[PDB]
Amino acid sequence: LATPCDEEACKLPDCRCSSTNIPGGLRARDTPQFVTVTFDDGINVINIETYREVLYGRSNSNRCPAGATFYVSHEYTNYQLVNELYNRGFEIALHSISHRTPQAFWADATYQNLVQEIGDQKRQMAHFASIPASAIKGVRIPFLQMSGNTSFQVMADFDLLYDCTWPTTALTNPGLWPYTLHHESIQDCIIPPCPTASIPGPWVLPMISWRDLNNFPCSMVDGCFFTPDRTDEEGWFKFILTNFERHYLGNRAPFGFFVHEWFISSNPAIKRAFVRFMDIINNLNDVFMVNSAEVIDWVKNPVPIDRYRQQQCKFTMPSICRPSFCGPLTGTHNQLSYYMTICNTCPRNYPWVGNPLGQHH
Ligand SMILES: *[C@@H]1O[C@H](CO)[C@@H](O[C@@H]2O[C@H](CO)[C@@H](O)[C@H](O)[C@H]2NC(C)=O)[C@H](O)[C@H]1NC(C)=O
Ligand SMILES: [Zn+2]
Repeated sequence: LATPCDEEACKLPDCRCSSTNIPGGLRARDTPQFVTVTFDDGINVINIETYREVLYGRSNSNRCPAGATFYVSHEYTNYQLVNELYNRGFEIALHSISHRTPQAFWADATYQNLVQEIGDQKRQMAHFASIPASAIKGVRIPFLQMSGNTSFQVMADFDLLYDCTWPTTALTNPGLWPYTLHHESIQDCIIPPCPTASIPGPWVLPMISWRDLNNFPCSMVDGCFFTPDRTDEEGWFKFILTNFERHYLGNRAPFGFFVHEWFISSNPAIKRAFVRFMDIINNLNDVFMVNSAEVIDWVKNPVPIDRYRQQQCKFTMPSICRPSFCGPLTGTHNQLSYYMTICNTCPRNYPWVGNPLGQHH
């Protein structure tokens, strides 16, 4: 059971307490503003068109490729398209093998449940997308449903670096910065149960809630209730930038744009506001559209804007896809049949929970 923070024991780069103070003792105006654009759930031939259109070719003002985090769930994911996203410099993260309903399952999952749903997905993902296992570091639990200590224990066991499942509404201005779980967390638990054990090793990357038009909090853009009309491009542009300014003109805590792709392609006016927002921050000299792992990397060794701008761009190790089209595949638990596009040789059976590489019978 974790104790309150021993500000003398908890030291970078290995340990940090839950706090709204800027890492490294930096002043806000010397602190880079990070933006983490993220997309949940399965990668397929439809939503990849949105990702190519609004993300490809972008760069930050330091000429590094602008990043984004894909919390990928396994079912109906085209792993050749995952490989493509990885090779354009975007981060591939875990969102479970099954994404199974109901949400209540994830609140209670056993250690073994999350080993098989998340821990095993790391090698599943590296295998079928043919990307370095070391590049897989992030976790978002389905339905934003925390699992107490359990998910963080699994992360420690499988060298996953950070979780981005845990929103805050009380700690948004000044915003709560990432922290480790060596000690007790001050973060509010909107979606219980939250971890209270001392679990050294993984990081919490809080989802700092947005504020909607009536000041109600929302964790994801497509979860905001009081919102401009879907056809009102200018209203959505002002809505996005107002939430962004709360960070940029505040303590500069990482600003999230957490969405499902459906919300972007279903609403062309929102997509246009979204594109304009990205165009603006790509032209700002102290704002950076990055992968979520790069936020943890900065918190671990915080540097002022001027030195951050001198750091080398992320290194994206190229990894070729040798594509295979596989099927019909079936599983022992699945009842369904499947076809798959992967960057490896075809498995004998459908990869699933308890058989993550489709290898066994
Ligand atoms: C997570 O780990 C902590 C630390 O072991 C667990 O803490 C227990 O919490 C209950 C109250 O819910 C206390 O009655 C126990 O005494 C605590 N144990 C210890 C050793 O202090 C916690 O229950 C675990 N599970 C969850 C879901 O948080
Ligand atoms: Zn999801």
